[PDB]
Amino acid sequence: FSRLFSFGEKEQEEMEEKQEREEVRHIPVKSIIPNRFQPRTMFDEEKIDELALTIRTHGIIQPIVVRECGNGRFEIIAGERRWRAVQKLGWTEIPAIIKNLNDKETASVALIENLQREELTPIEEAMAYAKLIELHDLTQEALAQRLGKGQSTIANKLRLLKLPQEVQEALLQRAITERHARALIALKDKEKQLKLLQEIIDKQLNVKQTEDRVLKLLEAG
Repeated sequence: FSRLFSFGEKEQEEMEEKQEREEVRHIPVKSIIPNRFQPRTMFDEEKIDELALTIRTHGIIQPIVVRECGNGRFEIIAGERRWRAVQKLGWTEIPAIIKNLNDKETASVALIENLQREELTPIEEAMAYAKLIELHDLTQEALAQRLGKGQSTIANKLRLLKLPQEVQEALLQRAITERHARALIALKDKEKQLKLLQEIIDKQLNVKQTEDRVLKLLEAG
């Protein structure tokens, strides 16, 4: 499990400061494919360009991590930004380290990398945490520790899955903030959550106003 959290540039740099650099291969750029288990990533082109400028001066401080796939192709485990950066530089080859990961591990890394890079919307974060917990028979604490997060960051997200559909839909549609949905969790009752949801959208209530209305509803006998 733990090694699936360790393939990104920062963590590879940290391990390499304690030991011999892994063997590097120079793989074809044309033969690289992004992780087939994560959706198409829409990067900030601005940040890919910053990264390309850094590499064109200072080299590629870490090789990407790939597994072998298909006929002589390489699937990214870590390094999609670097791969994108060296295309801007016109490279035909990129330094890489090859790891044998099975599909379940490659799928796990897809979720983990998406969590670490702070990509995901709240419900996406929730679904990713839920799946890593189910796949690996994990504690919320055990997962939070491995992600370098507080147990509450996980729980706040996992609880959004226990909310009713209408509230989840409102959060996904950005009709309410997460902190709105969070406060509605305290009501622990679908009917009250739905009535107060309609109020939030109709009167365009903020977080303070919603939290107050949740306390006043829970203060009732």
